[PDB]
Amino acid sequence: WGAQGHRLVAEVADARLNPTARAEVDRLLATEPDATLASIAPWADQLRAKDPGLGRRSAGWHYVNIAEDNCHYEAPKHCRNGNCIVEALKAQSTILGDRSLTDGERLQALKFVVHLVGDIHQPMHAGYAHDKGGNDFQLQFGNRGTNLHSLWDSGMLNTRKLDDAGYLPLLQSQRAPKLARQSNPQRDPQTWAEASCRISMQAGVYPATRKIGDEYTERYRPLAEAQLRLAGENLAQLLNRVLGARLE
Ligand SMILES: Nc1ccn([C@@H]2O[C@H](COP(=O)(O)O)[C@@H](O)[C@H]2O)c(=O)n1
Ligand SMILES: [Zn+2]
Ligand SMILES: [Zn+2]
Ligand SMILES: [Zn+2]
Repeated sequence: WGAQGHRLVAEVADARLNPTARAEVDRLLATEPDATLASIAPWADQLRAKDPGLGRRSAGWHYVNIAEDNCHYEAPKHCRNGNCIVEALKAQSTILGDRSLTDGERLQALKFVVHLVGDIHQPMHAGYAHDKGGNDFQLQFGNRGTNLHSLWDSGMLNTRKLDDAGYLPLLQSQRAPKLARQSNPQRDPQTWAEASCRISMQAGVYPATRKIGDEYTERYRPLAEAQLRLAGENLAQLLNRVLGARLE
């Protein structure tokens, strides 16, 4: 997603935190003055843009292109050295849950987990290697050029012309999505990447015309918005599992 989609995922999640996970999240955020779950949600994209070390190393962690394999993820094929969103989200979830680590180390893992639960729910982040997740699929949206990747990251969301205070209660108003009964931090990333890939392959998501506008927005903006709400509920369930339990 763009920066607003990332913040909205975090905002949906923050409201659903159990008291134990909320206390631990606030403890980690407090190590970075005035940080919130929303303000850190875009951080991994600015790290990618600005840090020639970890930023360059982590660029692959934002996606996994599995549509040419009909949305059947296989790590040795799509992800050999672990540089894809499925393996990165698994590892950063393990690091976040590691109570032996410093609050600074665990905040860094929280920043990756908040971002990548957002990205793994963006259909074009699990799409075709051929066109780099739609980045190479140029199209005209209204009287402006864009690409299919950007259209899903932010183009359709921007048509609401809402700041987060306007957009968040619209996402919260939707019918509740059906979640898995429990978070499995090691298995759910693959399930989520596959589900996002199946949306990228749905009839009409790749349009049959170079020029699109209101009809595309009317059909697919609700799907993008359903995916933000789903991402937020899935992020809260993950944080509630990873940070929410200690007894026994
Ligand atoms: N042409 C582009 C495309 C994306 N971007 C950045 O990448 C972000 C999206 O990253 P993800 O695809 O990982 O979500 C945008 O919010 C923006 O900051 C950019 O800065 N210039
Ligand atoms: Zn994103
Ligand atoms: Zn993107
Ligand atoms: Zn990203």
